[PDB]
Amino acid sequence: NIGLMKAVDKFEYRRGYKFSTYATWWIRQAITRSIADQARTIRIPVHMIET
DNA sequence: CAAAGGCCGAGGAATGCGCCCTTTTAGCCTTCTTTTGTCAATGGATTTGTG
Repeated sequence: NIGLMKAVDKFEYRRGYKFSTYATWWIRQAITRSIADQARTIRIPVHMIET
């Protein structure tokens, strides 16, 4: 929901794409950073988790 | 006039999961100035030598 608020703040309909097609990016990024930041007890940085 | 079936939705495992790029932040790594511990001199005030 936080990520979706962020995407809603950035949506421009001048292009004509669906809102889903844009906001899905910010939503999935928000959720992924959330899991990578606050899911392990010992916090691994995000790039190391990608590795 | 009902039945089969095509459709949609409400609910779950999981073989499920970002990338490329800019920008700050930590920390290690060298270089230098200063406080500190050390070696040698160099007299100088008790300790002993003397009769």
